[PDB]
Amino acid sequence: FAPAADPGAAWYLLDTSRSLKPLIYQERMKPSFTSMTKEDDEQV
Amino acid sequence: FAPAADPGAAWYLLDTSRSLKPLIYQERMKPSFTSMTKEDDEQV
Amino acid sequence: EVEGVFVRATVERRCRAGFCFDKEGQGFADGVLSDEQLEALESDPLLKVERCTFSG
Amino acid sequence: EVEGVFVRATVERRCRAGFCFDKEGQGFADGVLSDEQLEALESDPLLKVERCTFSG
Amino acid sequence: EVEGVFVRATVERRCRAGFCFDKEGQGFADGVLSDEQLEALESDPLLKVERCTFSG
Amino acid sequence: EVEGVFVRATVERRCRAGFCFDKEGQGFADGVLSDEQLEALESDPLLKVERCTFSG
Amino acid sequence: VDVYGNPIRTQQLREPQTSRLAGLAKEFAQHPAKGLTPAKLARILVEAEQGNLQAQAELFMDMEERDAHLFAEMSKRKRAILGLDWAVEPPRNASAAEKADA
Amino acid sequence: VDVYGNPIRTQQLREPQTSRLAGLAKEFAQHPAKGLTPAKLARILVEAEQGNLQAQAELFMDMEERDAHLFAEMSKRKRAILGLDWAVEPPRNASAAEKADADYLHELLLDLEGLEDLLLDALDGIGHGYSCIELEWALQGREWMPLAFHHRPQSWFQLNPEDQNELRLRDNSPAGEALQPFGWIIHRPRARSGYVARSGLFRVLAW
Amino acid sequence: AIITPALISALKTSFQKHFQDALATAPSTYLQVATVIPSTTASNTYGWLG
Repeated sequence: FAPAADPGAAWYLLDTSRSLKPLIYQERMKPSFTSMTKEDDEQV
Repeated sequence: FAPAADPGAAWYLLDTSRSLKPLIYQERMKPSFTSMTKEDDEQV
Repeated sequence: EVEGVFVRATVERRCRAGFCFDKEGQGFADGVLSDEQLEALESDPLLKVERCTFSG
Repeated sequence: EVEGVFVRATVERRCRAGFCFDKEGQGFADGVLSDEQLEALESDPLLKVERCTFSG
Repeated sequence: EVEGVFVRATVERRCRAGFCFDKEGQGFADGVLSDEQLEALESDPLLKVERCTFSG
Repeated sequence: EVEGVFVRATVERRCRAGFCFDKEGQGFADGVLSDEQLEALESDPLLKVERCTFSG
Repeated sequence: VDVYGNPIRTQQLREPQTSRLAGLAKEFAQHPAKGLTPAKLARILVEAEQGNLQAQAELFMDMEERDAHLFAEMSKRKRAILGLDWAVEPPRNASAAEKADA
Repeated sequence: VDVYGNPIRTQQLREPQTSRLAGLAKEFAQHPAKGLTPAKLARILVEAEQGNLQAQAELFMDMEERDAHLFAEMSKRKRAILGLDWAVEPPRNASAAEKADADYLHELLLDLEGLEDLLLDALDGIGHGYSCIELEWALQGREWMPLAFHHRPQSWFQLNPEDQNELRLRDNSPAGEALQPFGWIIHRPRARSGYVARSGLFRVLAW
Repeated sequence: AIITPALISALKTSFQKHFQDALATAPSTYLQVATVIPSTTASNTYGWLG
């Protein structure tokens, strides 16, 4: 169906990930974007 | 002439106001926005 | 009335005939009818929005 | 030259025949003439503003 | 897929014959041909620019 | 469904032709329509009551 | 109650206020000092005046880290305080109970 | 238990935590100082801020080795501490039992070989921002003893993805491994207020 | 009773938050079958000498 046999104790781990940058939070609060003065009262 | 005789003595007064949000000042004086991008340094 | 059209300069998700294109500016924001389908209609306002009431 | 057009395919307030509309992008910034009426025509860019001088 | 498109009626410098005037042509962020001519033709936009997925 | 009829052959007010007699078991308790007229219709039972839902 | 008179409820003391804001703990500084110009600095300060203290705080942290002279001066100033002996004294002409509390 | 309250189990004290990580002991420093440009240094610092302390630690080691003035200053600063006489004192208005405990601890520290090396290894945290020394626990009958103190390179650790102030071993997993209680002496001097990554003096001295 | 049971409907209702975020994501699993190797650019040219 969807199998995979991998080692875990080796110096390398299969399918290695890459957390290049953290989970930075991007926000649209108030007088920081135009969505809220020259637009509706929208925030993303 | 649209006058309004009012008792203003009962538990409530006529044309009662509803203060939801104060007069928070909104400003656009920084290059942060696209008003200064698309226009000649127009602050709002 | 139409409180907001949510149309100007923005294009939303429109799933029709099995292909969900983006056009016709069908944005809306109200609780009149087809509220459940409002999510599908507003599923992709990819572009910047600029509301303007039609006073419908 | 033209100091500015501020069109973005939107006028500020083009009011004719007793009704005020928003279209035709007739935004100007100059005191050549009709400054008093230029206040009424201008002074209401509801949508975004894009200035592209026509060098007229 | 090609990433790079300009579909906001935006202005770009396209040179026809002895002059460079507003027009929308290639308008892509990827190049494989006409790079030297694209540079003159692909001058980044003057006005609002928004990108889409042509997937052509 | 009518969750209460409040009839029990009670003398419900029916103000018709300037006189408020009791014609039939017009007892009802719901927020469907004519609440303002429901005030006149279901003001004075004047007799013993017992609700038996009609599941309408 | 507190010194300011605000009512004090011991129920809320069991957990930190920021515990229910797990989003904050995952943030990373944006390092606004890199590529900083006088115009950018003026904008940062003006925005901070208006309630956007995040950029100002990050800029101050970068400024502290990237300047050796400023860092040395601030560290010396703070270490001056850190080396002072301290004591707790009772109020003016305090009573026996107040002395015991102190 | 420990000071932090974490449960303490004497079973895990027989073997060092890193014994089951034989991969670490075979690594060699990458020497990131060679061919270093301001852009590379900025990238190294930013990546270290995000939990990649290996490159930062190796760069700091190279910086210490390759600069004679900086090395002399740091050595003088550390030798200042290494020459101070020390004593163990009982708590405020301690009782006879507490005084006896303090006296026994003082006698044990006096007769414990390798104290100076432990202090020197701990003082590395001044420049590196954190120093970890692994403990070897042995039983000479009924009394536990620190057999030896092992200083592990700062390149062997990382930051917890869910906590920027908590260090963890590099065990090939994204989350690393939590530090064993009673298995380490972690020294983290605080010159500046902030997270552990930004707390090193070499971060100030790099430019 | 109330002659306008529809108007009092909002009066007689109540809101309780129990379904709000009454769910969680599946437990983290990439740690077991993957290792993070963070970089600082838009590529990674791995290299080894066999």
